[PDB]
Amino acid sequence: SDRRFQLLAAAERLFAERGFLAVRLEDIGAAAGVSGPAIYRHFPNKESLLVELLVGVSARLLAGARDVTTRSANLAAALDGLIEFHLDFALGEADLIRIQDRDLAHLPAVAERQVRKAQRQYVEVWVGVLRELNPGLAEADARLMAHAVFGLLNSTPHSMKAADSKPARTVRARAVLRAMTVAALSAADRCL
Amino acid sequence: DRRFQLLAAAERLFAERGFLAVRLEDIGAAAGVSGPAIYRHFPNKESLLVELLVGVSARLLAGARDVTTRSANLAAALDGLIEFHLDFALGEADLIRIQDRDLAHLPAVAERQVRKAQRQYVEVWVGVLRELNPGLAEADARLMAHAVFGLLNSTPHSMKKPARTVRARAVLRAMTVAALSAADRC
Repeated sequence: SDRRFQLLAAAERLFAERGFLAVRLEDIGAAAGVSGPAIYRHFPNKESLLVELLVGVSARLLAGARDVTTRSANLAAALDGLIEFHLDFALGEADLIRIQDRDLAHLPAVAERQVRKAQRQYVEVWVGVLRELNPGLAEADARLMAHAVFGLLNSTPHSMKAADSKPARTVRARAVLRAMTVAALSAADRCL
Repeated sequence: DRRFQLLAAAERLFAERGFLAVRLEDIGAAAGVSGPAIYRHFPNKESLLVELLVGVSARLLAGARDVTTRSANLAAALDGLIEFHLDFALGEADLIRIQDRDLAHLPAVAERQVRKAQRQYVEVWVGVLRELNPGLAEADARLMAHAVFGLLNSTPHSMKKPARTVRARAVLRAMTVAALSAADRC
């Protein structure tokens, strides 16, 4: 059964810690508790794991952002939902942030284009909601604000190690990052 | 001066294509230096990456120290550190991309030097934030500093014009100052 899930979770942890190039498929097997030849029943190579991890996360973030905006009762609730969604992602998946930043170039060209397309469309969901909320907002300003918020929230791999896996650390980090994000978007809004 | 032309080409190409995909001859080509002439200046790609990253990490730390040296009080020191990092993020998007993506491609000795200078840069910010707010835990001050670097270092994604620079400076400064005030009151 979900030996497939155990291999993906090990690949995610090891790619984040050591980087894609330094990690061997059998290291992923080892960490998952899958014997060397058993690994190749699930994945042919390292590249196939990286493709699944990054094509996966980028498509799911885009789908999640669309779901948030679809289910939102008004535009203010849509922006609040997008902030809460990205916050949960940054605190819960710091490993996938680190990998998608540092190892995008190791994807096959087709997978790289898929990931960059899903990233661009995720940004467009935020830009669309920001401009609808602030009819004065230029495209270029909305893009600057959205990228600034992703930069703020996606800092979690630098700030959050094994240490802050305590639930009290997670909720404190979440509250501080949410307050920073909401204040940053308010200041941008009153400056344009 | 050919040494600077090779470094500037290496910076542009490493940012665009990533360290591994770039050849020394490509750097030579872009700089307008013939193949064998390159090796009078740099023995390999690695030596260019070392100079780029040892350089930027030492200059950021020295600039942060200069800001805290010249400041009459801690409020002025934080304002100065924000202005300094903003100038860096708007002027040096290529070095941000490289330092993020390609640190692991340094020789071990250079990697330790760059990670030490990065850690000491973060410690200048953390030191100022904790002196300003003695109630701030180490972990919270580190979270706030990395959040500000993430906000400011978003410039490669948002900035392909002088008019773009002026506008981005005003918006990113307002976002950063408001973010650090909200963190403090939380």
